Amino acid sequence: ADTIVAVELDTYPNTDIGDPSYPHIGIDIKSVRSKKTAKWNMQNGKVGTAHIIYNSVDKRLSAVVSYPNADSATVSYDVDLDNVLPEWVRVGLSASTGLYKETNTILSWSFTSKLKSNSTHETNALHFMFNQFSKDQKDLILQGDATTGTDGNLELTRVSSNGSPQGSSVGRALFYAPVHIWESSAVVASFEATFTFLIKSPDSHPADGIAFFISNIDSSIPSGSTGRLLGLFPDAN
Amino acid sequence: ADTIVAVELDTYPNTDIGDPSYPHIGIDIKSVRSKKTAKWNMQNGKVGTAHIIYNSVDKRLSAVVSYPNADSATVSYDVDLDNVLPEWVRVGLSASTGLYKETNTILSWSFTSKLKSNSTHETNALHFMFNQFSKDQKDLILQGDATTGTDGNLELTRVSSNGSPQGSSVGRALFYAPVHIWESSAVVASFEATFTFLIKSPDSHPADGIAFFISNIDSSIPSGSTGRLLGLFPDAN
Amino acid sequence: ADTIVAVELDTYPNTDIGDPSYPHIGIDIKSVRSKKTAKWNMQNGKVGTAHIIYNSVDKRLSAVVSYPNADSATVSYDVDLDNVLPEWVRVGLSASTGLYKETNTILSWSFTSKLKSNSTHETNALHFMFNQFSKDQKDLILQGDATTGTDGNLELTRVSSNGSPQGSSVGRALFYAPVHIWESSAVVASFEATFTFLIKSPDSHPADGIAFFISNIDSSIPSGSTGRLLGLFPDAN
Amino acid sequence: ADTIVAVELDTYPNTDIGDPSYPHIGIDIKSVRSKKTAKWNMQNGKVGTAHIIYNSVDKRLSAVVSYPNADSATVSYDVDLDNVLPEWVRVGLSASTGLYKETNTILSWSFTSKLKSNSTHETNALHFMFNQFSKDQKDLILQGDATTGTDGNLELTRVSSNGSPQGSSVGRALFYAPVHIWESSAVVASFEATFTFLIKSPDSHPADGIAFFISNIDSSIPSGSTGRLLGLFPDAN
Ligand SMILES: [Ca+2]
Ligand SMILES: [Ca+2]
Ligand SMILES: [Ca+2]
Ligand SMILES: [Ca+2]
Ligand SMILES: [Ca+2]
Ligand SMILES: [Ca+2]
Ligand SMILES: [Ca+2]
Ligand SMILES: [Ca+2]
Repeated sequence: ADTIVAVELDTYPNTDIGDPSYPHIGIDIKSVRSKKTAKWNMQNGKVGTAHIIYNSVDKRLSAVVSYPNADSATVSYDVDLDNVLPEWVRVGLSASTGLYKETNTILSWSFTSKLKSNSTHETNALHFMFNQFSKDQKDLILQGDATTGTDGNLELTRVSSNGSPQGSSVGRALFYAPVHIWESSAVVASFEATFTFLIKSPDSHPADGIAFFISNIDSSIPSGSTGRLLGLFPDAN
Repeated sequence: ADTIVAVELDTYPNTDIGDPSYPHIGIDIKSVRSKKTAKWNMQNGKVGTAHIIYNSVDKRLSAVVSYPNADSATVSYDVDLDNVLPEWVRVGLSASTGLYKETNTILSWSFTSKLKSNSTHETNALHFMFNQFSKDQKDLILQGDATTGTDGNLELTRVSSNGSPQGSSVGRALFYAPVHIWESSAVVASFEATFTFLIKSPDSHPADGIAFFISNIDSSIPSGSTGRLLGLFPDAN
Repeated sequence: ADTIVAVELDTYPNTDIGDPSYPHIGIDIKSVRSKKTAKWNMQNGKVGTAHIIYNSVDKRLSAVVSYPNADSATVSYDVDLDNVLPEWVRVGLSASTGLYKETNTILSWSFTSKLKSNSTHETNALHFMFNQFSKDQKDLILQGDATTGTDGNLELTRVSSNGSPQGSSVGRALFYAPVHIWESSAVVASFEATFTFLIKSPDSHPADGIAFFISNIDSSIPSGSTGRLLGLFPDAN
Repeated sequence: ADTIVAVELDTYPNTDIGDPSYPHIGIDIKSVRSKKTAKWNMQNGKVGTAHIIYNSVDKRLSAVVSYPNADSATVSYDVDLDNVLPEWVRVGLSASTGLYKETNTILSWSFTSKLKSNSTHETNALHFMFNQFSKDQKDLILQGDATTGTDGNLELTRVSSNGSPQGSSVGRALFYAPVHIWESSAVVASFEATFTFLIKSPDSHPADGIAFFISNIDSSIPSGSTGRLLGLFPDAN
């Protein structure tokens, strides 16, 4: 049903569905089998940052993930999103846990979308920046187990009172207003997203990951999308 | 019902309800009887620009209206919006015509809302910029007679095919996502809005005006709000 | 000689020159005797944030200083900077120590200056953001004892190798490009500055303070401006 | 001497030095012989817009030129600017005329430069926007025949009183503050430039072109760089 384009931060290697033998970042185009991946030296307990960029001139969706005092991981993929996604979309964050677990804490999230026309000084733009999430965040659509306000953070997956991450959990957060990614007169369309996250787990093999995604406006969590499916895909096809 | 705060560009003087004997700009706080006004040298057929600013430190809502090659009109009013508006609001543009008419064309509209916390580097923000409106503008809620797409413009009030403005019309456009104007930890909240408009009428006494407003999220056009009520207030009390 | 407008974070009370009997924030207009002050609950060793705003409509220069988990201090002063400062200025940060000392560490510094004309869509702007200072920061003019690069920070005053603040020190940092604060066709001019700082001292009565200032482009540190004069004024008149 | 990277809007085809047989846009890397070009349907007398983008992840310098109501021209080139340009540079606009002439009027110019570190929330940025140039633009370095203020525009090349473009002219405008395009801890560096221009000539074969360029900070107009050399290169090698 849903049309998904996502940049996944996959913490658990499911070699059976294509994942390499280590934590990695990937670019999914309508499938959990990333069309491109890169080795990601994930750090349990540290706060990392993910930057995602794209422009209609280059037609290259790229993402860079980093941790303070460490080398970053980068992954690019040539794709024309006008040929994949509809005109109006909704952007969001998703995460899941399965038998193995982890906290999927989002500490901040910014996003910028620009459509420049052939007309003189004619730019349309949308930009949001969340550095503090409140208990009643009305400009966010929360699905599944996602909640706001706990320490001013976004918890994508269920976390108990003592701070322990629960398993078999799945949650997503989408910005309220639909975003316009294509125009008829647009000479250049672009977008950039940034978000800091904290993945913490008492386990040695944490699972499953966090993903920034772009889907159709009426997108909802597919049934049985916990675990390796990251709350984005209905199956591993 | 609705809580309204608005900056009106009133083209028709209704001396009976408090309006001075000339076109003017005013600041309305829950009443059509502006709590403050300034003489506005309106120009039929020219494109003007309105800038609206406010910050929680100064607690002063100010607006400046200008036309190219002309002196501007300015009006300020000391008001603490935390004591007037709820935490979550929706911003928008409204216009109306009555026996006398005019076109209420919006050529562009930008808005910025910032909430800075006492935390280090903790800003929440929302910013939108419409320089080109399309026929299916999904991130706008259109009410009454407002329509998009005609020449890439927003027509707040009904306009016929030949370009002639209709009377007894009323329309509003609100940004889709609710805006957060107050926090508990906020040390400074601010917002600024800018919009260009074209008021054209074949009449010598055009009516009624355009208004940028901020209301509760479920705000709708009150019954019989055409004419002097600007599509904002149910009565002239 | 120099024309100075400054927002001072005064840590040492010099009751003899007008300072109240406690640490405070003040607004100086060509004199060290603040034309307006507010009690500031300074915290030794904590990182604080100062926000400074001004717009030509309100003609009110305001500043808010805060620390995480604490109430903020605010101070405003009605002043028309067009009547005080020249058309072109340079913005900067200054600090000093005297018999009593403190570190005057600047961890970040952003600044935005806007001039909006009566012309349609005619904004001139300058915006810089320093979150990391390098050893050779070419877009900054360093005067006195100010240095960059140490831990990616700006040290306005001299600090020894072991991290200890030296006395009788004075340093300033100015952005390289002159800023334009007034136009002939401007309908609204505004600026906002933000900077995080760390004041640390082994003493119980730290001195002297940090100040964000705006002066004429060829401004230099006046002789004997260490101590209470904050590196801004030649005398206490 | 000078290290130049430029995006040229070449109006006159000098087939002898590599230029195709028509007006075109090109990307020059230390040579007037563009390493990549695209057909440009130049329009005498119309105002066009040029957008230039680049990011250190993609390592692709792209430019899109357009006119209202027309299809745009685009050209990309894979190049790592860290391997071509020094750490600190100056950005600018240049133009020239020779036997054949044209006006090289710049109506607006914006530029954004960002350096994001691996540190949490650590962005350095510079952004300037000129929509109105004044007679004494202190934040611009003008070289050759470039002048400001005439109708609030930047005239890169000499124009007489009656509005007629002169030949054998050459002028450049550089932003005052040096820009930082590379860091040691940077995970992503990017920049985008936009400028509107008006090329008008009474001739059927106008010459020579306008170029947005990035060079070393002490860059000056090379001798005999009028005509086909665009005020950027000393020779056509
Ligand atoms: Ca996996
Ligand atoms: Ca994977
Ligand atoms: Ca009226
Ligand atoms: Ca009125
Ligand atoms: Ca003092
Ligand atoms: Ca003082
Ligand atoms: Ca040529
Ligand atoms: Ca060429």
